[PDB]
Amino acid sequence: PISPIETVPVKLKPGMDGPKVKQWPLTEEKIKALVEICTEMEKEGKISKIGPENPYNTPVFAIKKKDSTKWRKLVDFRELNKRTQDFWEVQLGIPHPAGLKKKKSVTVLDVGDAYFSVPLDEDFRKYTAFTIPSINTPGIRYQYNVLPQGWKGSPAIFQSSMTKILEPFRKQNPDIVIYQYMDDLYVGSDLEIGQHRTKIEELRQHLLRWGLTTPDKKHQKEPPFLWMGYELHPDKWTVQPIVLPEKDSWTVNDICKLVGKLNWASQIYPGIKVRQLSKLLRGTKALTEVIPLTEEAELELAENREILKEPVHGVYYDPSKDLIAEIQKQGQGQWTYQIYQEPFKNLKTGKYARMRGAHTNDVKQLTEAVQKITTESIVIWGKTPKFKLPIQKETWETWWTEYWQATWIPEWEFVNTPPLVKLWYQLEKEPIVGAETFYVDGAANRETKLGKAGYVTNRGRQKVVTLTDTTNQKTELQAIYLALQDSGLEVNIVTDSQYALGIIQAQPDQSESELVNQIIEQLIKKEKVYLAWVPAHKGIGGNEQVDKLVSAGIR
Amino acid sequence: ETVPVKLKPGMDGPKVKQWPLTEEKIKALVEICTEMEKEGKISKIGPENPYNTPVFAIKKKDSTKWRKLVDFRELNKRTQDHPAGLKKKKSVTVLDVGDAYFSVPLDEDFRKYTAFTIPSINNETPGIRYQYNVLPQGWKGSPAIFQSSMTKILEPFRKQNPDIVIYQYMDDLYVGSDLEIGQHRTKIEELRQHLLRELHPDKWTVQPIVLPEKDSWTVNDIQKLVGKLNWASQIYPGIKVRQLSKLLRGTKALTEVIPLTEEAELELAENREILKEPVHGVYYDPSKDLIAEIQKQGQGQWTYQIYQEPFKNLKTGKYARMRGAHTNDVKQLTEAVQKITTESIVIWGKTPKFKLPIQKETWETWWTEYWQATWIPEWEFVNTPPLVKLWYQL
DNA sequence: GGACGGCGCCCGAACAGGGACTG
DNA sequence: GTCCCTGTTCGGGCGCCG
Ligand SMILES: Cc1cn([C@H]2C=C[C@@H](COP(=O)(O)OP(=O)(O)OP(=O)(O)O)O2)c(=O)[nH]c1=O
Ligand SMILES: *P(=O)(O)OC[C@@H]1C=C[C@H](n2cc(C)c(=O)[nH]c2=O)O1
Ligand SMILES: [Mg+2]
Ligand SMILES: [Mg+2]
Ligand SMILES: [Mg+2]
Repeated sequence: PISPIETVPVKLKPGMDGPKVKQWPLTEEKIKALVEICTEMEKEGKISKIGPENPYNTPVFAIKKKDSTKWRKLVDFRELNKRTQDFWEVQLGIPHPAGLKKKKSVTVLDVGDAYFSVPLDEDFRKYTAFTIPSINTPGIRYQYNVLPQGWKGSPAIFQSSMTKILEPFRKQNPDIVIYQYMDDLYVGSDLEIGQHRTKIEELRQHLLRWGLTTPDKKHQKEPPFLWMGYELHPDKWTVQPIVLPEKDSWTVNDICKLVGKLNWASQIYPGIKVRQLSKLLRGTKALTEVIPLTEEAELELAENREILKEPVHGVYYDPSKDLIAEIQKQGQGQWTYQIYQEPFKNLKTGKYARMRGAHTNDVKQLTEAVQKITTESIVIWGKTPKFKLPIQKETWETWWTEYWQATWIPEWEFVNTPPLVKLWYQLEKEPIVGAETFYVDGAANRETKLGKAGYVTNRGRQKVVTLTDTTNQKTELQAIYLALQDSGLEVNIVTDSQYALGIIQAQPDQSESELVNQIIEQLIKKEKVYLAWVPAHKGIGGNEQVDKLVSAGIR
Repeated sequence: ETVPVKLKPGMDGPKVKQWPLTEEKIKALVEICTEMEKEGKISKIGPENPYNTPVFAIKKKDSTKWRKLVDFRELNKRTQDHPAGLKKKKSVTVLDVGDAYFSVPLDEDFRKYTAFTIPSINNETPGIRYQYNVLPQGWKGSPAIFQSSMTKILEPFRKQNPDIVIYQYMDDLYVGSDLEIGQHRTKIEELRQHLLRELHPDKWTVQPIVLPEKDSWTVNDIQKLVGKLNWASQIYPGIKVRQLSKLLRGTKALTEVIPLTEEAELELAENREILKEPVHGVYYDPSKDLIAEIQKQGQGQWTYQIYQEPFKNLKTGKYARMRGAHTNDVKQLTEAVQKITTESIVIWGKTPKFKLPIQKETWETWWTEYWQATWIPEWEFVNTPPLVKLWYQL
């Protein structure tokens, strides 16, 4: 039937009108499906026959449902959706099984023809006009009186209406938990099974009073419950399996599918990696372009396939116990983690592999993985976990002392599982006695892009390298790189580039620049580097000489 | 009867998404909003209202009470459009008079822009949405629309205490006086009773630029000094590095010891003098934004500058926590932001826009865990150059 | 086949700032 | 100013849910 809830008022955007779009040819199977659906909806007042006063139309079709025995009527409301007012969506996220607590009794039930039970604003109804074509016999015209499928207002208006409808029941029953995901209700309680079932009947009669049927066909009463794509057993949850494509030629679309499925799997499978497969999509043309799997992507995909051949499950949240998050490092800026309470019983798992910034190191990436996990934990469990990290306390101490930014990690304990996260070199705080002093500089001509990089040294050595198709910033980095190549294990370098100083000072070990990577390799080789700054073009000695040298061809 | 209010011309309302809340904060918000709804102060709304403004809660120190806080920064930006003695009083107390605002209705057409959404743990339910019916705490329009009632309430207390300085900034009264702290608190309780109807600003000091003292100077020491003085000359044109720089001719080792000439010594002593004088020609502009920059000096030390034009600092200071056996950079930065904002409010009546030296994500993950004010300043995230940290270091 | 809303991931386009440079 | 380099947001594919 139709809910007697008040309708949600909706308008079009200012100065716009309803859709006028011709119905396209449907196949006869879908014409019969739609005809049967529509004669029944019309008998029920969910749709109304319209006449010629209704100038509007928008195309209709139908598809199979999850239950392949049933059809679903859909409308291509893209034009009306364009012309409809904005909404604030109320679905803020996706509930996750690792956030469920142990309940004595559990029921999962579904609303029958949920949208078609919620009334639509009368003033808006005329814009929902559609046409059923005949197997010629004339074709019938209709409009909606309930929420249509394909309209952009329907999901939020339904989620809000469901919430209003559940409010009196939730108030009368504060201690029955109802996870409400669009129209699917997970219901848990600390009652014995008989009293739980009685409460479920009260909930069903409450919904029926408000127009929502709960067909027994979708009333799950026994574990494992099918919920949100998972199987909920009494003490563990599993994910319904992930079939990766097993193709030989791979298109961009094939790789998007693979990466999406791996990401989905990483919530419970430890160690999933998508770095190579994802970078394999850089600068692609279109979904149909054929990418060749690089050998790195080959290996990564193989590791993931082996990972996915394994049996795995989650457990439920016990709020009387701490949440523990343990992070592990793999290369190329990739991390995995497990969140658990008891030692070998994951609540869930995850991966973090986002590349932030042209240049970075492993301590930064660990800090941002910790941040990602913290906010995910707050969403799922409403509290922050205690961390177990592969980084020595002294490494972190050194970094937080040296690093000029505010940075912090919550309560954490060191975990001795390699690869340990470390800083790979450390700049000196003071100039080095006995180490040669290089004054470096670079100039570049903005018109010709020709440049020079070089050094003079206090021990009388000078070198200038010419560069093509370069920039001032690149010549400053090149001068530093050159001083590094031509110096001993200990070296003082004076630059005038606060660009280069700002990069090297933050101690990167990864970069997207080949030149900065070469510099990092040199820095790791050295025993001691001291890198000072002076202001350019102020005549400070040493700097003056090298500036004169590298300016010759360029300025 | 309400006061019709409008957005600035050509501006739509706020559409800011709600960020994740801890269980504690959600439970406190749900209780507070239940009571507010049952008193008519707010109403449940639906998704057909396209507006949203984030909401959280803060539990004040040693207090069992939570306080709801709406982040009205966006809506305050879009909403249509000072006692010099306050910064001088011996002591200043800050009273939270925001509750008063719930006595005044809000213009019906404006209510839709005050929409906010309570989340749920693990997305058990869709968000639950409300709008205001009364003057909201945290909204620019509340102290404005209420100012006449506030002045009528305060008139007699002010007449009976002409030496007291009372200042309103949106949810707070700042009450300043020159009393022994016991008599001061007695008068503050007189006011808190009257309203049934601790700072010490004269101790805030300025943190000057300072130059090293040495009996031996290397090429490195002098290079560092010359760069710092070159930077400082943009604030003080009197600074000169001619002779100090003269000592650096040639291509020398960084650790070579350079003896300071007479000329260079006099240049250094003169620069030490010039860094004492106040920055000339710096006049507060009410129509402009206050910019606050913060630098982490390390070891619990933080420096800051408040300006409106580059190098025209209105104030420079430091916030210096202690040793830090278990130190929290984000906590200390949040505390520094609140202290600096408090000073700005007292001195100029504005809050500053903060250039925060932190990664956006670190800050947004943790700052509400250390917040204690009823206002929130605007801010932005910067990757500071370590050079300016060295320039202001003490 | 194909319509909708949510969240996630990844990437590139279109911005926004700030530092160095030219004669 | 221009050029360069870096960061952020947002839209478009795909994954998952209903
Ligand atoms: C799966 C799905 C769903 N929906 C909308 C419509 C109804 C609600 C609930 O989905 P549903 O339970 O499968 O369909 P429903 O109309 O309730 O009919 P039943 O088969 O459950 O009786 O979400 C949609 O618009 N597109 C979709 O693909
Ligand atoms: P919506 O009503 O689409 O929710 C999905 C619904 C709940 C369970 C049910 N279901 C049944 C079966 C037999 C299955 O294999 N998967 C599945 O999701 O569909
Ligand atoms: Mg259903
Ligand atoms: Mg359903
Ligand atoms: Mg240079």
